[PDB]
Amino acid sequence: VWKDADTTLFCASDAKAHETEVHNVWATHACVPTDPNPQEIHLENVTENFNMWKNNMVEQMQEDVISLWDQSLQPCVKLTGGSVIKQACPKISFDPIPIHYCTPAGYVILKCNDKNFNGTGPCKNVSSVQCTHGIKPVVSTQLLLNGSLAEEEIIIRSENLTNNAKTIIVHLNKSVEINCTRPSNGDIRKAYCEINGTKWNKVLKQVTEKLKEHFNNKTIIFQPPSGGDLEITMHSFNCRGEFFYCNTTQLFNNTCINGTITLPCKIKQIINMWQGTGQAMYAPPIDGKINCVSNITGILLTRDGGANNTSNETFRPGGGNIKDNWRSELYKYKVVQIE
Ligand SMILES: Cc1nc([C@@H](NC(=O)C(=O)Nc2ccc(Cl)cc2)[C@@H]2CCCCN2)sc1CO
Ligand SMILES: *[C@@H]1O[C@H](CO)[C@@H](O)[C@H](O)[C@H]1NC(C)=O
Ligand SMILES: *[C@@H]1O[C@H](CO)[C@@H](O)[C@H](O)[C@H]1NC(C)=O
Ligand SMILES: *[C@@H]1O[C@H](CO)[C@@H](O)[C@H](O)[C@H]1NC(C)=O
Ligand SMILES: *[C@@H]1O[C@H](CO)[C@@H](O)[C@H](O)[C@H]1NC(C)=O
Ligand SMILES: *[C@@H]1O[C@H](CO)[C@@H](O)[C@H](O)[C@H]1NC(C)=O
Ligand SMILES: *[C@@H]1O[C@H](CO)[C@@H](O)[C@H](O)[C@H]1NC(C)=O
Ligand SMILES: *[C@@H]1O[C@H](CO)[C@@H](O)[C@H](O)[C@H]1NC(C)=O
Ligand SMILES: *[C@@H]1O[C@H](CO)[C@@H](O)[C@H](O)[C@H]1NC(C)=O
Ligand SMILES: *[C@@H]1O[C@H](CO)[C@@H](O)[C@H](O)[C@H]1NC(C)=O
Ligand SMILES: *[C@@H]1O[C@H](CO)[C@@H](O)[C@H](O)[C@H]1NC(C)=O
Repeated sequence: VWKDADTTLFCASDAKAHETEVHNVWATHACVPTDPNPQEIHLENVTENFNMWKNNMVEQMQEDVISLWDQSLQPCVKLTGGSVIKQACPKISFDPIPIHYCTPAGYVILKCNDKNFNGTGPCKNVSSVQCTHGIKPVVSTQLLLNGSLAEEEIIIRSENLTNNAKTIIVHLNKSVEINCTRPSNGDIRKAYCEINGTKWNKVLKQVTEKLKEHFNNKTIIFQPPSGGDLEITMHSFNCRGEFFYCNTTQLFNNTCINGTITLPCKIKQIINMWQGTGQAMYAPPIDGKINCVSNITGILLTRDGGANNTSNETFRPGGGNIKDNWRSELYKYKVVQIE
């Protein structure tokens, strides 16, 4: 017999003790080795209610990635709350590794295995595990990168779709590669992302069809963000330690619903921190071909309000709350206490 509970979790990873890469270093000192033969009990005839939007596992992972970044990614200048902090800002090795989240004795993680589970409500196919699947702490906006893919069909997630101030998490069932490079050899910050056109448009079209199911068959319209900070208006992400801000106008513009889509990007040194502290300045880009190929496995959308009297619903790429990134991977899990 069990009950929903919150407890302090621990982590497991396959980090290398000899890696200088910051994720390996953190996990080496903060996590344990993974279980090579994980046990999983499938619970017959059990219905459990889940709520991805109010899950303490999310808060706890956020606390980790903040801790990791504080120890690993110190900027030259911190601009937090009036005070200014000047530190050394050496170039580090950066590549996220899978992190597992686990329950101590007396507790178990319940895992929803329903095919098209949207993250909230009753789950019919529930199993018990000690650890989650390995989750990379990939920080980004607009597009979710290198995440897990939806099993059956594309899934739309929201705490309350009727509320437009609530972020929408689109979960893809097929990866679309995004090829981002800062070439080696006029502008050392100029960079670009390359996406297969037909692949992306086909997927976006599938996303639109899925959105119609949730919005009474109204016509779905994509638009670029209207305002806000660059971290929101642009697909921001970190590649090899470098902060990339990419223009995604070509992605979200219902013209093609063929060829390679080349998004203009720039590596920024001065960043509004996702931690919510303030602003931070980092060192200029390293030399050489800075390249990161990632799977787009999800989209963060924000819906335009004031459309109730029209047939259109307008969706713009969003983000900013990195907890949403962890929700997209932690939705099928909740912690219960065993009695
Ligand atoms: C204080 C605070 N500010 C936050 C802001 N979010 C960010 O600054 C942010 O994500 N920055 C960011 C920085 C680097 C990368 Cl690679 C990706 C994102 C929000 C986003 C949404 C609208 C307003 N700006 S998140 C947050 C947490 O409390
Ligand atoms: C998910 O399914 C639940 C019922 O299981 C339903 O109440 C809720 O509206 C759905 N959420 C979304 C975003 O489709
Ligand atoms: C639970 O998932 C299994 C495997 O996909 C499926 O066979 C079964 O029908 C699901 N249970 C129900 C009744 O939704
Ligand atoms: C990228 O996507 C492909 C195709 O789905 C997948 O096989 C591969 O594991 C993904 N790589 C990741 C998750 O980094
Ligand atoms: C992805 O999901 C969509 C519906 O959202 C479905 O039509 C399509 O078959 C899925 N793609 C694959 C290849 O599973
Ligand atoms: C969803 O949001 C709408 C619009 O803000 C609101 O009227 C409604 O109460 C919300 N639903 C729930 C379950 O709170
Ligand atoms: C990424 O794009 C560059 C050209 O801009 C190319 O040299 C490289 O091969 C690409 N990577 C892949 C795997 O397509
Ligand atoms: C349009 O969407 C509704 C649900 O909103 C669906 O029931 C209906 O079948 C769709 N229109 C078609 C395919 O005739
Ligand atoms: C993105 O590029 C387009 C031109 O392709 C430009 O009109 C738009 O202002 C850019 N967006 C941002 C946020 O700079
Ligand atoms: C994208 O992938 C398709 C196959 O799905 C291929 O035919 C096409 O050449 C690719 N397009 C680009 C931009 O390379
Ligand atoms: C996504 O996964 C690939 C494959 O490991 C990796 O090379 C790349 O750095 C990842 N992208 C991001 C944003 O970290």
